[PDB]
Amino acid sequence: MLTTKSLVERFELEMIAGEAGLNKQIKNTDISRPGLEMAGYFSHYASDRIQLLGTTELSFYNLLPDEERKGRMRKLCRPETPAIIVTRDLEPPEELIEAAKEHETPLITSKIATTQLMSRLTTFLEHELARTTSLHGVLVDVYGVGVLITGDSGIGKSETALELIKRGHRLVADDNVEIREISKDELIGRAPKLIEHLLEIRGLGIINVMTLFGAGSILTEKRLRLNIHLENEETLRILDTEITKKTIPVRPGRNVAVIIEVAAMNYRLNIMGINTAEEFNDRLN
Amino acid sequence: MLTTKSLVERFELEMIAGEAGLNKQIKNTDISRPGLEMAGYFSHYASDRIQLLGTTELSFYNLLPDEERKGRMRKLCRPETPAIIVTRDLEPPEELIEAAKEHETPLITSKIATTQLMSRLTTFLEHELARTTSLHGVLVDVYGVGVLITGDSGIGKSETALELIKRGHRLVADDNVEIREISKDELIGRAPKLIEHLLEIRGLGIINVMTLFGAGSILTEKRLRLNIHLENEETLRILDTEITKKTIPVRPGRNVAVIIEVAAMNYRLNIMGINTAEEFNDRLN
Amino acid sequence: MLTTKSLVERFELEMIAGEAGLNKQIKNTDISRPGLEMAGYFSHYASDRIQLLGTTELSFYNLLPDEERKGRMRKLCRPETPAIIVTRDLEPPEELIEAAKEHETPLITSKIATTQLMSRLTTFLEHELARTTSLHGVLVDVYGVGVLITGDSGIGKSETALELIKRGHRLVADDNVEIREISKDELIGRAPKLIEHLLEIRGLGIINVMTLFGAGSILTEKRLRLNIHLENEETLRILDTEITKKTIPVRPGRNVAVIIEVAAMNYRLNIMGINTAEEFNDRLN
Repeated sequence: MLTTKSLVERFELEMIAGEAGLNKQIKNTDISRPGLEMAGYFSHYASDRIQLLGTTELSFYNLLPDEERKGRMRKLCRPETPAIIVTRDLEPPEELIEAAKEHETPLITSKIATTQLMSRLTTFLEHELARTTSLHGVLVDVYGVGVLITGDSGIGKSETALELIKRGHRLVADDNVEIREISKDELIGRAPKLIEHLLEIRGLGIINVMTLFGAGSILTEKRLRLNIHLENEETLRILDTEITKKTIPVRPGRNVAVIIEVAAMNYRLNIMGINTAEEFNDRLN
Repeated sequence: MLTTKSLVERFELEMIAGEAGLNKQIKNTDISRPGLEMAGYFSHYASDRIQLLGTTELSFYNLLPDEERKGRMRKLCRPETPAIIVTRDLEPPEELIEAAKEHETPLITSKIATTQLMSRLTTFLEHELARTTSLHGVLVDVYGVGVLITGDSGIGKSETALELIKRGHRLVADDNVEIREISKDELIGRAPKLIEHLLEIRGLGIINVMTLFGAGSILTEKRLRLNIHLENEETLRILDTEITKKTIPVRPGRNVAVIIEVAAMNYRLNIMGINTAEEFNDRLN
Repeated sequence: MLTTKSLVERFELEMIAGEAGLNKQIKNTDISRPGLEMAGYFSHYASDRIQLLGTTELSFYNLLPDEERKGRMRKLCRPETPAIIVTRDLEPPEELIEAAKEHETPLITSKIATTQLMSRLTTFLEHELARTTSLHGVLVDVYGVGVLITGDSGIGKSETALELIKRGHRLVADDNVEIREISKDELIGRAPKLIEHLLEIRGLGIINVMTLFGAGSILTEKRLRLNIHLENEETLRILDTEITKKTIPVRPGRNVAVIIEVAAMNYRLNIMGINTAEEFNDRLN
């Protein structure tokens, strides 16, 4: 499971005490700012979240009489609390360091503004606790657009991806695609480490695009944005997010790769708010 | 209908008199030089044509005695006569200006040589009185050759045109093509103003080539020269003119766009008088 | 048949005597260095081969007493012997010149080292006595790889070759290919002089690639290395040599020309000792 040790490693956080508590789990992405706790109000809710002590919390705490503040830092270090981070380069109170050691609660110092750090921490947490799955298809980057090509076996997915590569686009994954929903509506795809840089074509066998075309033809990971479904305003649902989908009929008399290129171009255009299907719908009136 | 007003507007002709006659119709493209009329010989034939008075006509007229010339300019201004143009920057006779006002015959002065003006006027007239029709297919400019792509629905006409556009060629019209036979064997095609710059592709929908590819990918009008008929020394007759036609079978294992490009190249070559089908026919002997 | 006259012409060899013997046949590619003959030992074996007299032979011959050497040069000039070449710019013995004239044995002087000349002569001989045949298919040079495209009629061989030409590759022969096995595992292909530079495409007819695309699109001859068999570690046997073969299925949804390009690239890679099918076979373990 995800533990504070992973957090400290990703951001190279400065540990001050509570090293024995680095094996504590971080169950959610939510973050807590225990201001009310500084005033003596404690509760179970949010106790298992990372706690951030910034100017708001410490400016109040430091105005407390010693007899009133007594035990509040200790009560903050509950067993389930994965970490307490003193932000804005503030000095952690001696009582807190003491409590962190006694209760083995990871205590960290950060020089970052509280709000900014909170955003960075939660983003990492969402990335780590990302729902994951795998999909059959080919992931390619076309004009900066992550395109997932799907369709029945033999339809020409890998052959079309090869032509796209030949045309200057990048391969991310062939056959199987590992997908991670690292945040709301953000799907990141990558090839299994085993078939990285590989593309298999009936008749030719397995080829290495990196070896054949160089570094400019590959990309380790890419956010999915467009599903091109090859077949003999729709969408494709993957996990909890839906991405634009275009179903292109395959028949002689056309270059599927070109269609995909234009679909990616049209997509970026639509993203800018420009939609030709509407432009004409109005021109008709 | 076509009236003298349209003529004066197109060439910004200098009107001297007969403004009330600008609503007179110009029925044909033929032009008249009334020399015999200067000698007193009048007839119905050609009276409804634009009349040009150049050096030949006026040098004779100006040698006439006043009593003999009397009424000849008036008899020139017949009701059906749409316009009288004094060319070569010559001075229109007072009698002519007078007659033009009395009979409301548009009187124009031009500084151009009679023969040259005649050619320019008739060319405009043929353009205006051009026979017109519409055709299903896609018109593209490939290596300067106006190519009309035809073939059954779904064969891949628009998809192939899109690939040609992607390859640097220009789109003139998708789906419907307005054709004008502006002169003998000269067919000009253009897209209906409604679908200008548009191309529709099954699966993607309607796209704007101008927005997607820029100005270098479009062309307002183009003379048709080659018909590429996609199918699962021939010609295609359109109105009163026949254009070269090549029937290309569509099947996997080939890039139709490339075939079209070569067909256009071969066409220009044939135009230069070079024909490979003959070159080999001789090499065989 | 192959005669000494052809040999002298190809290398512009310096004839010293025996012109009347230039019509003698050169039956094999083997070459003889008659050292033992200098010592008086003669035999039928190798007598019908070109004979080379270098330092080894002449340094021994010149040490012989006149009575012992008598007749040895004459016995060297057997009727079937097509030619005797004195290499290393050595002086042919008077007795040899005399014998060559008497027996009409072509006598040549060469300034080249014996071993080097032997290699050059035999190479020419193998080229000349090359087994020959003709094959249906299209020969193109793709990234320096001689690719023979085969497959049933209508599959798209010539159309695919045309696309390859359009993509910068070179045409060697369309329809029929003249093959010459000029040495072990070395097959050279060329188009019949009659259809040189020509390519025929259904619908367009016969075109001249040289006229249409210029000199950079043609190649007179090319060694075959890869067979791409279009179909709706294998090899293709031609004469006595086998060349790598890849069978590519043709179906919509793919650009066959691109597949061929990658196959040629993969081939050069495999030649360098790099095989991706193995790279992955190991990565799986």
